[PDB]
Amino acid sequence: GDWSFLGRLLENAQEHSTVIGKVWLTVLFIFRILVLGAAAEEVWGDEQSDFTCNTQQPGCENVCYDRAFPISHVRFWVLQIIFVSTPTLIYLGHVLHLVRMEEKRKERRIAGALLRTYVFNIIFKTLFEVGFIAGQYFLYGFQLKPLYRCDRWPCPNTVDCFISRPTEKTIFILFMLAVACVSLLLNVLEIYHLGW
Amino acid sequence: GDWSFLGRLLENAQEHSTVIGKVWLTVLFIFRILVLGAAAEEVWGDEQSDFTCNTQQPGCENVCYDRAFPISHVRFWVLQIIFVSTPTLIYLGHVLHLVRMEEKRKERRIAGALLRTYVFNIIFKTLFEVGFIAGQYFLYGFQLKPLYRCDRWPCPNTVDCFISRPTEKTIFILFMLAVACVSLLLNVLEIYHLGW
Repeated sequence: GDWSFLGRLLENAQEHSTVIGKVWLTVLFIFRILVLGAAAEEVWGDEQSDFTCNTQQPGCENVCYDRAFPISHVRFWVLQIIFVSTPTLIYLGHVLHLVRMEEKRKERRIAGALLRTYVFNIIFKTLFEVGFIAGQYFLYGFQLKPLYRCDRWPCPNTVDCFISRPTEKTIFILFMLAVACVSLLLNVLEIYHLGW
Repeated sequence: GDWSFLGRLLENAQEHSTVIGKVWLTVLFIFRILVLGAAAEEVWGDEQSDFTCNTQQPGCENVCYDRAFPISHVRFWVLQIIFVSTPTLIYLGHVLHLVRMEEKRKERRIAGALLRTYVFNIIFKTLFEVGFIAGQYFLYGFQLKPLYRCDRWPCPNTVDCFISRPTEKTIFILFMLAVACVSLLLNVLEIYHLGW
């Protein structure tokens, strides 16, 4: 995963952002992207190769892994990172557009319409963070148990399947939840600093 | 299985038995002992070696075979043959005892006490045949289905196990049932010929 281009754009957003916004971006880079690439990806590397079911039925392990893990937590976190970054890019684009328009007018910061877009950016960021949190909760909860009981065809009756690294995965699930909640708190602080 | 000694004693009983009794003994020799040794034993030879369960659990196939087949049909039929033969041996022993006593008295057939023992022999034969029939019914029924579902520990949850030769085994189950019922009819005819 090469996050270079998103990083380069979000550092530009850092130049035009509030101090709390700069903190939020630093959290995104260090506590989400960096952890994901240095720690979590490895943890989940053997998610299917080390997933085992007590059965001689061909195809059962495939369908049972798929049912247990419709989307890997790491993929979900990648999507979450991209969506919570997107409004920042929208605001930065409006910034660059107004700067280029100003340069043109000359040939021939946060107030006004730019402040309205900034605050909308903070709102959409908040809603997307909340949505991904709640989706993670309703899909997986905040804990991975070692045992998964599977009755999906072709599996005969109910089969016992065993997860790879349930405890380490639970640790990182809770870590990423905490980081997301810190991000929400930062957004709320941005909207209370702007309000005040 | 060497039935030589039982055969030699039951042929003696044939010498002292009624014509219907001789038919009964012939049925025992030809349609039970001979079939058991020439056909059924082979059918059941691979009862456990060819019994298969869809599982990776060590020990599950053992416990599941044991639960499905607490006693093999062939062992049950051996026991049945021996018990339905036993009263015949009792009657023959009473016969030989009275003959030896007569020889002694000389030194120094079916009436009297010998007829009472004969009729008791026919009664116990009938009750034992009925008992083994009903036991077979309550234990296995009169049909072996290919699939046996097993939840006995250590088997995880419910496991699918497959029987060896279910249809051939069902054929021989029904054959042996029919032979037993013919034997019962013969006993009833003995008691109606004696009554008349």
